[PDB]
Amino acid sequence: LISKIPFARLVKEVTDEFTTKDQDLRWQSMAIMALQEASEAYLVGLLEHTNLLALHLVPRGSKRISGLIYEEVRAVLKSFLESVIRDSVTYTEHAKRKTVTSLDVVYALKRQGRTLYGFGG
Repeated sequence: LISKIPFARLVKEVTDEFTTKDQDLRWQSMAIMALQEASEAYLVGLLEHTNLLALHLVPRGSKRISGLIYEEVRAVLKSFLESVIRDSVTYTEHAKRKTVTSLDVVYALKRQGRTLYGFGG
C-alpha cells in the first residue's frame, strides 16, 4: 500500500496519456497530490450536489442504471484531466515552464468554476 500505490499509477497512467505532451514536462509530487485533490474534490462536489437534490428530489439509489455512473464519472474525470493538461500546458507554456504542479491544477479547477472566487457567500 504505502510502499506501492497502484491506483496513483493507474490514474497517472491515464493522465499521462493525456499529458503525453511530456515533450519536456516534469511531474512533481504535487502533481500526484493534484490527483488526490481531484478525486476527493469531485466527490465532495458530487456529494454536495446530491445533497441539494435531497431538498425536494429523491435520488434513485436503487437500480443505479443510467449511462453507467462509473463510466460517466470516469469520462467526466477524463474531461477534467484532459482540460487540465490543456490548461496546465497553457499556464506552464505561459510561464514557458515544463512541469505539472497541483497549483496549476488548482488554477484549472478555479476556472472550472471552483472557489467561485468567493462570489458565492
